[PDB]
Amino acid sequence: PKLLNKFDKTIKAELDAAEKLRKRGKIEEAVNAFKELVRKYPQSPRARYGKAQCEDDLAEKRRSNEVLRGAIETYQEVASLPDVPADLLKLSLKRRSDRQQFLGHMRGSLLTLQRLVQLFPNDTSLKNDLGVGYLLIGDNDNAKKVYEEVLSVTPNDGFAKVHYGFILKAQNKIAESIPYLKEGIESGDPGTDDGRFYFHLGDAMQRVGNKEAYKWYELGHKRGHFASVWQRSLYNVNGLKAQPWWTPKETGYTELVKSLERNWKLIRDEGLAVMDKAKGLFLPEDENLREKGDWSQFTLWQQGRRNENACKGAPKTCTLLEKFPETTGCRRGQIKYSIMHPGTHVWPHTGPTNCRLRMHLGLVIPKEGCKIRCANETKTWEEGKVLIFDDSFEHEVWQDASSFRLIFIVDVWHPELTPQQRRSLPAI
Amino acid sequence: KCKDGLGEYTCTSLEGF
Ligand SMILES: O=C(O)CCC(=O)C(=O)O
Ligand SMILES: [Fe+3]
Repeated sequence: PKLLNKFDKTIKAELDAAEKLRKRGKIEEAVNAFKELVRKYPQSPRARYGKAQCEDDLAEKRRSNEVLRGAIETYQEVASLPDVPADLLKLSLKRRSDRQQFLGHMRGSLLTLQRLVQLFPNDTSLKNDLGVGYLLIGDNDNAKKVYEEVLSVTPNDGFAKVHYGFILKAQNKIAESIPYLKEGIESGDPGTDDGRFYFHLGDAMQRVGNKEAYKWYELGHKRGHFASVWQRSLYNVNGLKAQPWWTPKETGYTELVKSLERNWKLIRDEGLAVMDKAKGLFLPEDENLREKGDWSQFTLWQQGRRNENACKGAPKTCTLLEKFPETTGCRRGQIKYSIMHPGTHVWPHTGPTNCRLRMHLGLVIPKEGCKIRCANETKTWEEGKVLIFDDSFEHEVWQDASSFRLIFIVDVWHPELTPQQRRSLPAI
Repeated sequence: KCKDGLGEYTCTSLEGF
């Protein structure tokens, strides 16, 4: 890294002294030393960058968003000075973008990243990072255009290949996504050894019929991304008991299970009334998990938050459930009705986290044609009975009956989670 | 959001410290 311009070379002694304090952990001392350097040398880019790095370190020490916001501004000040070395320019704005993302100012990060690309149009890596910016805000279209530019200039870029294949796969171009994902992971370029790309490569292969999907699940297990070939959630807490099927007694949630089974007809009747008189409240499944068929969901709780308008449609069910914070407070799960019609097949898939168990309460179950596989075991629902499985394991669903199948889904915290984790885990 | 599956690039939100 070349960081000192002509003027900063003449004051390297004062700059190096200030930086030594930062490397020694005297954070409060180094900020005041760099502050005094900025006052004395208001045009020095190294001194201004030192002040931002110190404000950055201090923000970590105190876990302060306000301090980090000030560092984010000082990083930009560096770019407004005259005669800033290009290496210092990249570093100051790249770090600003990163910290803007860490704060959730995704729109601000994107503006910073766009400036970097305008300043250095030949840096492939900055374009790759701009593509990530677009993906973080969900703009897959602009992300796709970015990575196409990269693959035109550097067509062997592994980072660009996996992210291109991820976008294709997300746009349901399943067959087309596979070579981009396989060639990125195999390139070994930095950023390609990520569970997300193993997850979707094997899922894309499973959908098209290629039997080599297992090998990629195994490789992801060998490289520490998946807890097993079968349990492929990516937002995990280590050590939690891992088994596909659970009994009520094993979960310890026996009061909740008994309440569900004793009052099941009430839950059924409020769901049927919504189907009949408020059908619009059932929304189609929107995660591209279906091969074919009709599957819709009517959600009462999501991420630990009650849906007020939805509970107006099932008020007795919502009253009943409010007694059980183990599900209403589960910020990594949902409470919802789920209806599936004949001719529906749900692709093998896993949920995103191992921090929940998923209960199914049967409400209207045709006597033939409905079944659910989890790991190597297939089971069926019973009206008025609870089934419990860990949906972080691979599972698959078929609906080949002659009428609709309605169940009630109740997610609970994994029982071995401590209360501390239950309140601190980021919602999903 | 990632409800039944894992389809998003990231499933969580960033809110600082
Ligand atoms: O059978 C249903 O209603 C949904 C199946 C499923 O994939 C789940 O409950 O996670
Ligand atoms: Fe599922």
